[PDB]
Amino acid sequence: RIERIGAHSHIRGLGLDDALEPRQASQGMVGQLAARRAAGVVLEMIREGKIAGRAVLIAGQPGTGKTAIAMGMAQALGPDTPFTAIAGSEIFSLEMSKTEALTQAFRRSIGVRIKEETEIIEGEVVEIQIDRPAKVGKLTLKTTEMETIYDLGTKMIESLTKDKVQAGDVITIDKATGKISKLGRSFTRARDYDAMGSQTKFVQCPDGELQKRKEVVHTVSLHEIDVINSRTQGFLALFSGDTGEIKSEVREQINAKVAEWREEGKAEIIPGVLFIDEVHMLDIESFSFLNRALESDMAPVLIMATNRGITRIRGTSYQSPHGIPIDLLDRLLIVSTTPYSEKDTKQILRIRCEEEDVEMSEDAYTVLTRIGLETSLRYAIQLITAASLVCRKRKGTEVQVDDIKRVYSLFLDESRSTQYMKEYQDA
Amino acid sequence: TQRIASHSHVKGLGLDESGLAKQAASGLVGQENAREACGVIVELIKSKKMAGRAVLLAGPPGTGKTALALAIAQELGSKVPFCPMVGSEVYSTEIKKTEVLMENFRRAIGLRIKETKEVYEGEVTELTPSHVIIGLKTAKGTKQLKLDPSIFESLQKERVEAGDVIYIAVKRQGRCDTYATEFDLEAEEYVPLPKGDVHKKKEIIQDVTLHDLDVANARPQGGQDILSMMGQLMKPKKTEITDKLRGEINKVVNKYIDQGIAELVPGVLFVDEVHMLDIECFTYLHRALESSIAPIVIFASNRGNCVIRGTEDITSPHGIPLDLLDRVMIIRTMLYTPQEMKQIIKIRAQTEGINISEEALNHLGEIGTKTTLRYSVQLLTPANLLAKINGKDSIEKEHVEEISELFYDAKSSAKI
Amino acid sequence: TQRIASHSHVKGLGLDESGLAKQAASGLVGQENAREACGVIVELIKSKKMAGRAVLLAGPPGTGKTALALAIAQELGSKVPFCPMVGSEVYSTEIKKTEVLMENFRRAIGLRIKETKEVYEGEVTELTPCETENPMGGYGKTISHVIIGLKTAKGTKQLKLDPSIFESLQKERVEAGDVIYIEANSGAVKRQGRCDTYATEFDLEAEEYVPLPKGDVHKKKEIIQDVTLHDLDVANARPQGGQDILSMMGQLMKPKKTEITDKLRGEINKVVNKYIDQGIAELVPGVLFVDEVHMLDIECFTYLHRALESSIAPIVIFASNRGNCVIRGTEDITSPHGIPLDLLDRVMIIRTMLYTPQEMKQIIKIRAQTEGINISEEALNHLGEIGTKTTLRYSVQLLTPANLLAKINGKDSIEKEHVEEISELFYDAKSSAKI
Amino acid sequence: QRIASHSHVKGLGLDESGLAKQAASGLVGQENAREACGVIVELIKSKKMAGRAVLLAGPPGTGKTALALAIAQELGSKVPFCPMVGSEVYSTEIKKTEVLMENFRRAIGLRIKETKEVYEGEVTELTPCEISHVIIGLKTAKGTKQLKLDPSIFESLQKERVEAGDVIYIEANSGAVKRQGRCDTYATEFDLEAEEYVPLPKGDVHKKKEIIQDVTLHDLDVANARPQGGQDILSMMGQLMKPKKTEITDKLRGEINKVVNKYIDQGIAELVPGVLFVDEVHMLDIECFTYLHRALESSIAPIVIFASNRGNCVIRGTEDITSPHGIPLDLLDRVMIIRTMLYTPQEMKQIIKIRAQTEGINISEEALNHLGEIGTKTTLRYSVQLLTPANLLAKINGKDSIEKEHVEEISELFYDAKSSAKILAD
Amino acid sequence: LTLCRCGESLQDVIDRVAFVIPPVVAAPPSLRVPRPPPLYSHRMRILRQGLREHAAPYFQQLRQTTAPRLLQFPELRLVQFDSGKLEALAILLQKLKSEGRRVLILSQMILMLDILEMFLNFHYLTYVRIDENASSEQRQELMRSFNRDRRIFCAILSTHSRTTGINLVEADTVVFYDNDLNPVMDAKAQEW
Ligand SMILES: Nc1ncnc2c1ncn2[C@@H]1O[C@H](COP(=O)(O)OP(=O)(O)O)[C@@H](O)[C@H]1O
Ligand SMILES: Nc1ncnc2c1ncn2[C@@H]1O[C@H](COP(=O)(O)OP(=O)(O)O)[C@@H](O)[C@H]1O
Ligand SMILES: Nc1ncnc2c1ncn2[C@@H]1O[C@H](COP(=O)(O)OP(=O)(O)O)[C@@H](O)[C@H]1O
Ligand SMILES: Nc1ncnc2c1ncn2[C@@H]1O[C@H](COP(=O)(O)OP(=O)(O)O)[C@@H](O)[C@H]1O
Repeated sequence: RIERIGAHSHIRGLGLDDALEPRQASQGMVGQLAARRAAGVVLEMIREGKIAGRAVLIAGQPGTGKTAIAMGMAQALGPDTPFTAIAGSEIFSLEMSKTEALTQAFRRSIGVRIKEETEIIEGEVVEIQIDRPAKVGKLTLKTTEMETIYDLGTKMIESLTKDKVQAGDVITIDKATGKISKLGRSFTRARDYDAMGSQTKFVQCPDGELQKRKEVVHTVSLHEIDVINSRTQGFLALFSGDTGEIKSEVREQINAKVAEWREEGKAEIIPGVLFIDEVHMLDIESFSFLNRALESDMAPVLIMATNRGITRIRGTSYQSPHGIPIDLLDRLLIVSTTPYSEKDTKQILRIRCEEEDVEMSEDAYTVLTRIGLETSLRYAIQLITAASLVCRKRKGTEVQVDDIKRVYSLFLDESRSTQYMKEYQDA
Repeated sequence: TQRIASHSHVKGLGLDESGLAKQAASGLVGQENAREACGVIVELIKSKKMAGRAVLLAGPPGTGKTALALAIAQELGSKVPFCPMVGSEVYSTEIKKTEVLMENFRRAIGLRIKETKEVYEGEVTELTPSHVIIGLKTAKGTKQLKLDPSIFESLQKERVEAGDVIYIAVKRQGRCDTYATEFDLEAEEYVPLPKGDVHKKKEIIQDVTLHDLDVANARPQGGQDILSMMGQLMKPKKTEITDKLRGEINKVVNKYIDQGIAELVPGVLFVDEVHMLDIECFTYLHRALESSIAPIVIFASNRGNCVIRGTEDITSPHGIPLDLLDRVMIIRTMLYTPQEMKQIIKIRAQTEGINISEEALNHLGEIGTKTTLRYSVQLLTPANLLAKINGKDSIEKEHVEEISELFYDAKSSAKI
Repeated sequence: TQRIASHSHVKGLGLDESGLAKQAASGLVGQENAREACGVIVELIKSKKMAGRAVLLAGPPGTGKTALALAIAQELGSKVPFCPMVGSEVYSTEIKKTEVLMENFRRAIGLRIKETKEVYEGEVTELTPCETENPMGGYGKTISHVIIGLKTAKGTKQLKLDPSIFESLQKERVEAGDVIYIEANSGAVKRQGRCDTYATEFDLEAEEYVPLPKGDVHKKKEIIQDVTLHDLDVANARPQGGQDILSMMGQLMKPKKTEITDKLRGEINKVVNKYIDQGIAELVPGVLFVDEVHMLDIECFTYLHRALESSIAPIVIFASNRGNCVIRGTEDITSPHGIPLDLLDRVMIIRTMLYTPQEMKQIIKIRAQTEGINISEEALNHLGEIGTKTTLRYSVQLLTPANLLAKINGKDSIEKEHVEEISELFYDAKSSAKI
Repeated sequence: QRIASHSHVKGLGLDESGLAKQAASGLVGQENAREACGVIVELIKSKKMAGRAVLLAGPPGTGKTALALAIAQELGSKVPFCPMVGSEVYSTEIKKTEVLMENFRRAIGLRIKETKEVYEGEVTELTPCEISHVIIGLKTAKGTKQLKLDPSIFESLQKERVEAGDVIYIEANSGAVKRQGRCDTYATEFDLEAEEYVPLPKGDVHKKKEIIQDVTLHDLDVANARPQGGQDILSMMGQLMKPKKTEITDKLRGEINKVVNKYIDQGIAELVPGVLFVDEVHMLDIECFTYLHRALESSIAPIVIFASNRGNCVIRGTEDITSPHGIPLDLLDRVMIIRTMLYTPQEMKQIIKIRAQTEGINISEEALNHLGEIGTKTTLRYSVQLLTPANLLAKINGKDSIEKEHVEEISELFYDAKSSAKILAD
Repeated sequence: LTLCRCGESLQDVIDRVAFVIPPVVAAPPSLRVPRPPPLYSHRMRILRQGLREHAAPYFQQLRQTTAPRLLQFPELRLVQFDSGKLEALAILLQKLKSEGRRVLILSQMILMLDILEMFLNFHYLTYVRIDENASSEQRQELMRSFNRDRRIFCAILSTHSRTTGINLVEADTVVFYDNDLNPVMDAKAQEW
């Protein structure tokens, strides 16, 4: 519950209507109807997943809400669909090539819902009488509507001895493997032992004696390749990034078995999204790889964001729009974000204030909207926070003009920093 | 259903009996000379006589060189391996670059080997022990096998009532014998008694590539000696040596071949984005193509006359040096006309599952010939979604117009 | 050993109750607006309401940016963690730059985890009161309870524990006369060792005899452990327990610091939230002071202005000393403070003016005081004058050598002659430029 | 013998008075550089100085490497001589500075004087008594006795699969090994056991001899850079990086130096400083020259001979700084520079004749003149290279010696750098 | 602490690792072995000493040795999914067991009997198979074991034997999995 509000916490989805009509202000967003409708339609395409290898480029001036609309789409997509957010400079690893990192990122945003039929027996253990030789045992499971006694085997008795199960424990035994899983207790333990005090759990299902076809959908991403590349996979799946596995017999074989599962009804493919923020940091080799990697059937939807116009492509000398080669730039379609006006700026500032739980006068809102239209929006939020803190220190109830104007001089913007920078501190 | 891809519409070259390139067939359209050259190339591949040859599918962007190579692969068939590669793939941080290209050349080649495996299955009746005289029982009969100690099982593998299946080089405890009536609740699950004979030999025609054997003999993981387990305990790697690469492997493969044990299956290696490879890659490819054991390689370049990477001083056509560019045949693909653009747009819409009206198709073809064909191809799906939202089953001109208004092409974005 | 560091006089921002700035601000002098901004941002930190916020301590060299940084750090107190980092440390040959930055961000975040355990200890006097066989079945011999006579230094208290634990008692060598470590819920017995009262001087053995427990038998030990999120990341990264990890050759290379985002985020964050909302731990976000931020590559800034966008990112205090300079890793891309113009928009710039000659004199005097050497009025005036001429940091470095020269010359206080001689024996770079 | 490029150089060619003869010991001319070489070789033989540097500077093909090999030969195999190349410093698993320090350490050698004795004995007489005391029998071709050993030797022996009738070597201080069979294993007619047998050893049952093993400090460092084996720490598999990344100097090299000094004071060890010949010095980076001009100043640095072929050029790693000999002025100073002069046509012909005599090729008078002319035309190395195929063709054509026709034909067949560049303009 | 190692909500890590293991090594051979016709005693002794030293720490056991996978057997689910008849049979048997009625499964092919055996094992339904291989007395013994034994749920018959030995019925529920439409077979089959 203790998680602080970040720069994109004010947004909590992409405000859209039944007909995908964008709204002025909803779900923490304001203005920018065109790019928001583009986000809505690409999100509909993602949730459809019928087509693979689609790319979208979010372009615009800084502070136009590129990362904002990206996080909004991520939120609107909701759980059950992977959304791999990554920065352009994260692919540069000292233990795995750029192409390998891109393959990892692509396969990481693809999920397979594996269906598994289970048969679990549950109930209340009324009698767990076990005859230890130092071989024979019987279990008396009880439910709210029926009871049954089961003769326990040697291995089952040993498993029960492993996980201590006293009378009155709510357990869920899997008839397939016999794994002992304790859920709780139905009553106290004799009220006499001067220890082991806990709370009592609710009774089990009436038909819990034998659940026939308990369906559990195990969801896992296509990053499962780490499970095969090495005999010990947890080390690679948890921390180790040195996963330069062999592409042959791993990628192709896993894809083939995933197709077999999809055809045989075991699992279903759920393509996610790969959001590369500041994609301009990718080397030209990474762009050349994305050009081809984006053509596979397992290719997720590649959302990218650029904050530049004509700029040199990293790893070469010639320039291209958005710092992306002409090929990949032409392949994808671009979503331009128009700057926000004064009203939109004021509304965004008000939404941020509401998020931060801070209140300020109308004149404060006006002067702060002015300052934000002049300097920037993020700087306006910084001033919101600073003025709220100055007001709290001042013992006031709401932020007045005298606090925003004070924190404006206390904290400087880059435009004024460079102005006072004429002291030639260093070069 | 299977999700659509970028090149899932191409099914093959679609040539006539004499190789005549039809206007449109097998998903492809246009590029008659290119598709005829590709027919000749697949004939070469099927010949399985020449080795080390290569071809360059150099052409302007959007001509379909990649889709063309994928159609070539489809036409060739799944038997002959077709290894796709990106120029950036060679750049690795654990294996040498030229060695990456070498292992790619190797994996590109296929090998179909035949082997007879003796399998021992049945419920274990006796497990008395170095050599272990195990007893397997099946519906046919019982046999006391004089198995070797190397197969002695470490895990539970109960002495009795355990169903085991062994083959000569690991054992698999299938499941517990069908004693479900002995106990009412037991952790172990049961399977029926195997009906097949204990000792059975089955011939499996397995298809593998030469690089599989290469990397396997490089760092084997079989055997039972402790030194082996300690060696393969952690950090697998690459960079097989040339002496083991050639020599022993080629000799054993030729042995299997001339003895009827295996059958060589030459494949293809599609090195895409060759225009951005370093000069070292080209210098190694020089000798690679000049080898009696190198497979066919299909290159797909997109750049024109540009500076070769790794030198940043000298320029050459197609970003490939002249000495190499001459070693590979050139396939010149031309740009599609607005008519061909509209035709391929309609083909993709049919494959992609989208219904488009005549006016909508015309507007899409116009937007394509104006900005880019692939741009309209990308706009196809958004228009279908807009139609669905608006309740229209088929796309109309207004839908594609609104889509284009929402999404700006690369050219328009650059104009801004 | 006091081991006076370069600048240890700073003890805090020294702001008045009203939040304004004063001269004697707990060691640090001058820099009114800068110290007020430091107070505002430290109040922000204490609020623990905002995350991913960065501040830039831009200012010419010698303005004491690191000084005020350590001041605000001390003001925060040892309670919240403070991870100092320099731009050069990001360049690692084994782990990528962005992952080092993320590890530093994690270190900057603290987490106090409490743990209360009810345990019983004392000299055991085992005895099983015979009880009639299970009344539900037939007859025979059973045990319904097992009484353990735990004897502690304060007294004795018999515990009628559950009989099922008898297996644990027999498992370990729990004989009458030894100290056992009982657990309330688990019940597992862990023998500490025999009582020292029986440790005869003639018995040769160690680690087997332990003193009697002091206090009541029932002890509710409350312990708190403060570990940063990076500590938990590292702990959950590497394995432990068998699995042939004892190998030397193929395992001694412990520097596998490479980390993935799935483990870093996700499960760890969820378990932290579970411990927080359940009452087992309390999150404590700290601060990440990054001096020489201009030394980072553009591949580092492009990841910084994305990590700062996360809700979990802590407060970062950048301190750039250079001016308009080309960004590292870029082709003649000049930007203010050597930082891309895109990141400067996300940081609050706290400008620091140059110290007034009077402030120079105050700094020299307080540094001399901290060093513990008396300086005459004339010597202090000469030190202030030379600190006005050249860089101020040169004067403070002339105190200890001048002090030693004075002590060796037979005098206690630093006379003007001593500083005059040291200025000719040692000089600054501005004068050394005369090649 | 597989005559090499510097085989005829079997010495430096200095007389008793120290002057360099006009032509002797395989060398011809170059009296000044030969005198400098004969002075620095005496400097090295003095064994008193440390870290002194030398630079054999001069145009290409002047014999600087020949002079280095002559110095090495004159010094003799009793002192270490490490032939080193600049490109070798660019290691992938060890830093350049560390490779340079390892070469410096290799350039220092010490002789270990030790008198070891053995206690070979018969296993058939194995009769322990008490595990606390054991006795072994001795039966050689010259005598028979018995010995008494500490039970530790009996443990180390039974560790090996000893059998009756085997020859076992027992050292007086530590160690033991088995030799199977003493003319009794093949007698019983039992088949082989994957090992070869050996008859009983001759000589006395107890032997003693003086031992002198030439070991260098780098060997000690490498041996101390590992756990030495023994217990579970003995784990060793393929790919083991025996040349580990680096080894600290204060706590590892310092201890080696201390123990060496101790054993020298005790008279057990004798130090013999060697020479470090670093060829193609211009290939080293500036960050290597800066550490080299400082490491050779230590009290333990040996004599280092340098050789810079190319003249003034840009220093490696700088791209802007240019210094003579491709070496910075910092390292250039403090290094005695020995200038090598070019050879005269008569000296070239004499060197060609010496090469022909050494390699076994026989050349005629006119043939020698033509070969010397072809050499002075472009370079002596071209004539040295053409000398062999000339005699090869002569043998093919049935001629024992080389004539004008054969030399002219082989010169027209192949081409030199000058000739190649002349025709390369096409 | 405990982690999920994946995106699933909650599940045993062992189950996670056991579910997804598609690939097996393509062609793993044994290790290379130098073959010098003479083997010097020194190297062989050193190698034997090393093997003995490595075998001494056996207390670890390498946790099953983590041996590679080389078989990749087919999933048991495919037995049912491969045929809708078996899915309908699963539904019917689940219904009948929820009702408590035994089942008498009738099939014609012995291979189909093995298929039904694997299917019931997938459903954990205890069964007793009576086929032609078992002699008349063995068939009667199997029928007697099925009768009066409420722990046995299903009974599988071949429908091609005489079956004149069966005497008593338990739950009066029969399932004709296969239909033969043969002249004499079906007649006497349905009759008995
Ligand atoms: N539509 C919007 N609604 C609310 N805040 C916005 C919006 N657009 C931009 N911002 C704010 O501007 C700052 C930077 O803009 P951002 O959302 O990152 O877009 P961009 O990626 O173009 O900078 C952020 O702090 C963000 O909160
Ligand atoms: N001959 C063709 N027939 C049908 N469609 C084509 C043809 N050539 C190209 N395409 C289409 O053009 C799109 C891009 O072609 P592509 O293979 O990427 O060209 P390139 O290889 O030059 O990048 C593909 O999605 C495919 O639909
Ligand atoms: N206001 C001040 N009062 C006392 N000492 C100061 C003050 N400002 C700077 N100093 C001194 O300056 C020295 C270093 O300052 P520092 O924080 O490193 O600035 P910069 O990093 O810009 O050089 C410290 O040793 C400290 O003693
Ligand atoms: N003084 C000499 N007398 C005889 N032969 C010489 C003499 N100097 C050089 N040579 C020969 O000339 C060749 C030059 O080789 P080298 O010493 O490598 O030249 P550089 O001076 O470039 O090192 C050597 O092979 C050597 O045999």
